[PDB]
Amino acid sequence: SLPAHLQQTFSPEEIQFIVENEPIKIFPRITTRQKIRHTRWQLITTDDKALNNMVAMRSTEVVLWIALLLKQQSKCSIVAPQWLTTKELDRKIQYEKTHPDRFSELPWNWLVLARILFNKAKDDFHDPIHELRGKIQDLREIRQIKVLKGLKYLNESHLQLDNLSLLEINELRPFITEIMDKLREIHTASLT
Amino acid sequence: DINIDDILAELDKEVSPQQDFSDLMKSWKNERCSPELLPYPHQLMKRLLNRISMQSQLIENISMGFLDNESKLPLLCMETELERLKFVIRSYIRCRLSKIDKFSLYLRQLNEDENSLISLTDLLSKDEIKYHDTHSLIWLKLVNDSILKYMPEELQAINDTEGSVNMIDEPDWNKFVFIHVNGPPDGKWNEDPLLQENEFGKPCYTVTIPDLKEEVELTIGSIYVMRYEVIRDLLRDDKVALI
Amino acid sequence: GYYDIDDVLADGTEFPCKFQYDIPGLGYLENNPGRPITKNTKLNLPLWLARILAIVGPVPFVELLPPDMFSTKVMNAIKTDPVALDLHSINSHFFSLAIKWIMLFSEKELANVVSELLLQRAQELNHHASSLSITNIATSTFLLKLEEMEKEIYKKSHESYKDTKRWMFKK
Amino acid sequence: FAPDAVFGDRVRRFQEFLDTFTSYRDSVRSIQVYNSNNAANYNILPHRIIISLDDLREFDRSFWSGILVEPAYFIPPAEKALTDLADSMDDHPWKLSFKGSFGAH
Amino acid sequence: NDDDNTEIIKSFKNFILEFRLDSQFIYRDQLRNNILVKNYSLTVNMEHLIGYNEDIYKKLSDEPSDIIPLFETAITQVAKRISILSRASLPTFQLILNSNANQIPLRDLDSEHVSKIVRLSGIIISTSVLSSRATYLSIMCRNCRHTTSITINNFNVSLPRSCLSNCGPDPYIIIHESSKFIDQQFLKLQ
Amino acid sequence: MYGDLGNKLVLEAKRTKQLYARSNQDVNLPMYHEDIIRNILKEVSNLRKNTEYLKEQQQLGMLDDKVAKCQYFVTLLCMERNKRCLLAYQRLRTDILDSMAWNNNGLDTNNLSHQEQEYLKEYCDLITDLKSGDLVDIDLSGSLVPPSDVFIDVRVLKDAGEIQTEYGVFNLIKDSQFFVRQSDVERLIQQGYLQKI
Ligand SMILES: [Zn+2]
Repeated sequence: SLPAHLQQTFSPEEIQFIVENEPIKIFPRITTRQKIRHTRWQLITTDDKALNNMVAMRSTEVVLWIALLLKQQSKCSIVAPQWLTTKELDRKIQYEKTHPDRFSELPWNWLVLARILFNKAKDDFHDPIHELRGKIQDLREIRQIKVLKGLKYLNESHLQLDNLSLLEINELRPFITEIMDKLREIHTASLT
Repeated sequence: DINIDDILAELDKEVSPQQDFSDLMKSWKNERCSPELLPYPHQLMKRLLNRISMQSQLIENISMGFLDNESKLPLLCMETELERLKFVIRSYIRCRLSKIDKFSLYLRQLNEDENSLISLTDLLSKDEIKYHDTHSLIWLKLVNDSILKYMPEELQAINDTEGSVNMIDEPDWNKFVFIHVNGPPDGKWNEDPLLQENEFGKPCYTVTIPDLKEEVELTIGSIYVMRYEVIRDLLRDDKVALI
Repeated sequence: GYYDIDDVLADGTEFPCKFQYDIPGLGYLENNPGRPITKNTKLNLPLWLARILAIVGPVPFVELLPPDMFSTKVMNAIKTDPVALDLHSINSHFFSLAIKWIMLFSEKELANVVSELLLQRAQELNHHASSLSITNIATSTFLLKLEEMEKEIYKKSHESYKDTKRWMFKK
Repeated sequence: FAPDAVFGDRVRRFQEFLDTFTSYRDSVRSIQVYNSNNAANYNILPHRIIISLDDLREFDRSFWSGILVEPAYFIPPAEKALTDLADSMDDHPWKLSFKGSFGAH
Repeated sequence: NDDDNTEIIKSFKNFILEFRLDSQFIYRDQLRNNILVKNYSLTVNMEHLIGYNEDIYKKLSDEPSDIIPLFETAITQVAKRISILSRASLPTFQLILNSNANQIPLRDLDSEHVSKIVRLSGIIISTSVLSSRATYLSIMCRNCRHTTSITINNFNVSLPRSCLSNCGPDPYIIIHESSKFIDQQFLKLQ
Repeated sequence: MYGDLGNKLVLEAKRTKQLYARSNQDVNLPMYHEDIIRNILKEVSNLRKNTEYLKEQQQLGMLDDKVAKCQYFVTLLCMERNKRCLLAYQRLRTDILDSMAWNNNGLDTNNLSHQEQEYLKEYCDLITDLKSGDLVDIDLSGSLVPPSDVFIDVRVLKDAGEIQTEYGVFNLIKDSQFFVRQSDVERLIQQGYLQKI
């Protein structure tokens, strides 16, 4: 009833679907806050209140799939989160290069949200988007080096991965879990 | 200076659909990644299905109103909301039906064992019980007619535990999973009895890996690859959640 | 698990068995139903049978001689160069069989050596799984040397990387 | 690195290896006494020992990989240690030879 | 002119690091993936080099025998930058070219094509055994044992004529242990 | 030897699992190996007759506590092995049939055994019972790719004339293109009449 490739992991589209439930800041380009001096949003999964009280260019926070729906039309702009600016990503790059073992504390959704917003909101960034793409690429490459170091220390016992992304984890998950399972089964089998 | 933040707190103090959806997301993630069949969220699923029914009726009623101030955009958001939510419920149920397929004989054994701390109607939905019972009968009928008709009565049991290989497939209890340590869901670190201070003055849970006879400190707000049996009661109490 | 096909085939592999009794009728294992198997008959038996005759008999009916796939020759080749080793030629199910053998006789040395073997090969397996086209012959010559167990891990891992790369760069 | 500095450490490490696996010392003396007896009454065996790379790996993996990857720096001190051992046995350069598990080589 | 060579190298480094189509950094990906499977080369489509900055292609096609080693050097530097955490060793990477320049048939190649990049086709009628060419020579003076080195780019070197500070007329010898070599093969195209 | 036919059968099982796994689609599974299964069931009957013959001759009792015990053990283990091989083959093809049921029929027949044909009928009836009782607000057999877009463009790949939907129609003119709610056309993408996304 569940396909083999979905049995013990998430598809990248499911990882996207998870990340799309996160709140994001938008500048509305419609006004829905009816003045004191008609259809309302009436949602059941998320905060209905913000969308019914939008005013144009008063920034407000909504769930990301609604922000993408409004940005498919010209009816909002999505404010790129503070970490995704050039200066912040450069600080994270310096952290990654300065601490060879720790992963830098980017948010768990960083690669997923970078991909989403670089595609669907390429015009909304204050910084030039080619630099943001370049530095997101720098971060992924440096973090992949750190992953390849970490996998030399797989155990039958456990492992710790402090600030690894949801996407990076989900990409590694079948390999790490299967190999550690087999190391366990070798070790436990040897016990009397 | 004199700290007063508690005084200001006692000045400042003067179920929701969003919480249910977040709980569904938690249940879906834990279910997808765990090896065990987790217990069904009975009340949560009941109330979610009621909401999906009433929201469908609402979207329909507004559509009839349009057919009989007008803007369609909130209507589009409601439509795709129900699409996203019904996707999560669909994926969740389909996953645990796959688990029922894998563990059909083990689940039957849990129902057979009068000493089991779990009854099957605690663990499974009513529709999952329908599915488990009748799928088990239909598979049993298939292998009865095709194979087991011809075996000697030493071996016609479909679930022989005494065979040279145990016929009953059970959950891989020590399967490795990724977890993120929440802590208690409320921020009451002083209330949680299992939560305790690590060195470097930060909270954690200590758990024992019994095969290795070894302890590990699961710090809050950090991610570990852990054997599922070791973390299982922390997960049951939501102190960790599976990535 | 019971219905696990790669386990069923692994149980179907053969190991050298020395018999501890004279038993009439079992000569069909020596291809003739009309005669006994004698004590000190040395015979290759399937593991699904050898596993049980190694324990039941008090002296069991069979003793399992050390199989050539775990001989000191193979163990030395394992301990020098794990990624260069052609395990698929040694035995296509060597990890499953090593797990079964480690369980059947508690053998800490073999468990340590097989853990080292799997870990070191897991590094190289991940390298080839992560590499993607925009396939290399170096990958092909390495994949020929993988067990069915490692082939399953590689397929699942490489699919994960490929699917992620697809989602990132495509729509 | 200058090889001559670490040469002494490599000599004593291979001497420890020879002591650890005494069958090589026994083989050295077997060769010597055979040659002595053929000289005693008027065939000669050579001054060569086949050492197992497996024994050397289990003794010192770092020295073993040095033999495989850097033989121009690791064989001459190993043969010097062997020559010193043969000289320590009672009453000319001795050579090494190798067997087993070369892997990628 | 070493500053100019450094700016050529940095230009190629920027080409590897910056060239992108449809949201993918194709040469960063290709170089990383090549490193993972331990083949130290990069296949470059010169349509992309032209599309990036035709000044670079003009420099490349004017004098490839000088420019190709600089491009190889740039690839090594980016390889280290995308596969090693520096402040916590790889060889000289081979450049490989894809092209759709108009083919010159093998008979029409003559003296005006000398040292130009050329695209042609034919039948391989023979393939010689492999042979070892030096990339890095470790070099010693026979008398004073003054040591030096030659780092070689195989696009066309010799031993120095006399000692680089009597010391003999023609004194240098190769230290074959420290010198680095590469495989070379000869083919005949009909 | 009594186990060899089991090895041949589960080698067939391994190959058909790879045949299903390697391709992106649901490949229609190959022919049920009635011949090898008949050989194995005949071998089981031989082993049953051997146990009956031996348990009769245990009244004569030739060294029975060891010799007859050992003979009985070996001929019993042969039957356990052949049961495992048969059930492995049948459980694999059952899993593929269930996967196909969810992927298509809940929305080549010669290759199934007739037990498998009626099994598949019953499992489809079960699926259609699940998406008919409670929980019917969700089509439990729908897609498991998450809904990426609410409106999509779809090109008509085969002609199907004028059909209704809940508040309108589509005229499925060949090589016409719609822009439409995805939830109103998914059934036709699965049935292969519509092309895109
Ligand atoms: Zn000189």
